[PDB]
Amino acid sequence: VQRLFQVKGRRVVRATEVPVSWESFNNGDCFILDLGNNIHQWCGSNSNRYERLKATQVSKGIRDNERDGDARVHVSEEGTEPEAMLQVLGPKPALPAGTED
Amino acid sequence: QVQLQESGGGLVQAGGSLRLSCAASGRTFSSFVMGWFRQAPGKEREFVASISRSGSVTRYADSAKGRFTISKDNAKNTVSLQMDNLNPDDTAVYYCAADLHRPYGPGSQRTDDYDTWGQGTQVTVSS
Ligand SMILES: [Ca+2]
Repeated sequence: VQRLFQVKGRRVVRATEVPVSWESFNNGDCFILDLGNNIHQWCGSNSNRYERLKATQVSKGIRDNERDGDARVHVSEEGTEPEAMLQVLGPKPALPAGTED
Repeated sequence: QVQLQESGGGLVQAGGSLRLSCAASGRTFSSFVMGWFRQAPGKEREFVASISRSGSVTRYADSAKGRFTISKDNAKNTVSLQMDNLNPDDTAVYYCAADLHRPYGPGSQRTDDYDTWGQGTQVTVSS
């Protein structure tokens, strides 16, 4: 039960599902690692305001609507990942940049 | 598979002290929130103290403020609980716990926020 979604954009933001792996990550967007009863909101350092606001909405949906409330949403920042994220993805590499939005 | 193991419980007299420790084993990549719970005979599982990933912000149950001091050692990957001025209402099995999902702040007072636990240690304060 693992999914990853990329949250990329500006004023129109898209949440697209992606491989569960560090390779999918970049330092400029937000990602949502669905871990069942725990949901990880991870935003790159160079994330924009919009992505982080939509990222929060995407998280809400999984908990409220796919996990019927039974889920905690943990917000973290590039370089300060929860031990549980590193357990799943292995140790984080120097992440590549994000593209234009 | 991070594991937890408690040590250092034992017997103590009403007024005495005791120090509990929890060693985290298995592969880890970073620091994490840890906490102490206890369970008395009859009674159910209750919070005692929890600490943030860095050891910087702590929280204490009502029974616990003043007498207990929680600290963390991140290279050792342990957690400690110093228990001063013990009375027999403190007699219980004391459990180590970890919240690997929390990225900042101490742990909460609920057990369901803790995902990793040890098998406990016995603490007996007799009057
Ligand atoms: Ca972006």
